Order: sequence, then structure tokens, then C-alpha cells
Amino acid sequence: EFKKVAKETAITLQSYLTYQAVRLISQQLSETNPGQAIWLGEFSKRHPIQESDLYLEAMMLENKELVLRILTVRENLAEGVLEFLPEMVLSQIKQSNGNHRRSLLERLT
Amino acid sequence: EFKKVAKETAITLQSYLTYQAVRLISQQLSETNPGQAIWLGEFSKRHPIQESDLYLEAMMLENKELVLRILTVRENLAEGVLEFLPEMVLSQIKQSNGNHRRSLLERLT
Repeated sequence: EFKKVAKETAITLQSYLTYQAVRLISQQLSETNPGQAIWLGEFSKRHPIQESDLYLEAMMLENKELVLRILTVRENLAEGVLEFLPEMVLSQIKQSNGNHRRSLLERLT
Repeated sequence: EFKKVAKETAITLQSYLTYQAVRLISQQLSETNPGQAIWLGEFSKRHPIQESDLYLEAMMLENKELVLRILTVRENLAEGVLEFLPEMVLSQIKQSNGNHRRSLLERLT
């Protein structure tokens, strides 16, 4: 059942945490190096960040130092967030479900 | 800065698992309830799945049996894939970091 889904999910997280790394970096850069922050946003315009690898591939050709920073940042981000994810997602679902099904229930009366 | 990014990630996960739960149920229903299967596909075309709570609320008006199955299944799928996601994602990030760092090294020789 699961391993098929769990894999697809993991790919999705891989791309998403990359996007988050870029955001994190984009924000620091908007303060520290406006020129770079603008460049990075212009790049994200010409390149669909969801294809995380094609994205990083292209950038390697244009700006080696930045993609090197993305690679590090996303790993650290990953480590720091992946710890508490199982529990959060599980309880949030259990809540949402509870809400939705009692929502439906009074929504009848 | 982890705790905020984690919350945003948990929210997109909850939403993605809802998309899977629906992919899963649609597949099953293909055999046992050909009608519902099609209906389920059609509905997703006129209410974006990406907006998971709005999606569910909309469906309570049209088919209660199905929305109640989508709730149960996504939680089941959740328990199934969640604990095995930290180890899986962290691995693939390490891997991808490697491949990129490497074909950079290849480039500048």
C-alpha cells in the first residue's frame, strides 16, 4: 500500500523544502545583497522551482555560489523540520477530520 | 526559524495526503463503483484539491459517503507513510546534494 505513496510524498517534500530554502535565502539577500535577491527572483521567473533538480541544474551554469548555498541550507532546513513533522501532520489531520465530521453533523440540523 | 517553516510544510503535507487519499479511493472505486469513481474525478475538476478544507466542505453537500471515506483513508495513509518520511527525505536530499556538488566538480576541471 504505502511505500508507493511514501516515495511520491518524499519527492514532493524534496521540492518543497528546496523552495523554502530559496525563500529563506531570498529574504536574507533582500537585506544583504539586493542585487542577488533580485537576480534570484528573476531566475525563479524563467525556471519552475517545482522541478527542483532542473532548477538547480540550470542555476549551476549561471551562479555556482548561490546553488551551493541552496544545497547546504535545504539540508539544514530538512534536518530541523523533519523531526517534528510526523507528529504535527498526524495530529492536524486527526483534528481536521474531527472538525469536518462534526461540521457535517450539525450542518445537517 | 524551523518552527514556522515546519508549520507551512505540515499544511502542504496534510493537503497532499488528501490528494493521495483521493487518488487511492478513485482507483479502488474504478472496480467496485464505476460511477462514484468518475464522479470523484469530475468533482476534483471543479473544486481544486490543493485547497483541502474547502474541498472537503464542498463535497459534504454533494456526497457524504465519499467525503467521510476521504477523511478515514487520509489518516490511515498518514500513519502509513509519516514515520518513514524523515529518514527517506533526508536521504534523497543528501543524494541530490551529492549529484549536484559532483557535476559541478566535473564542470570546473
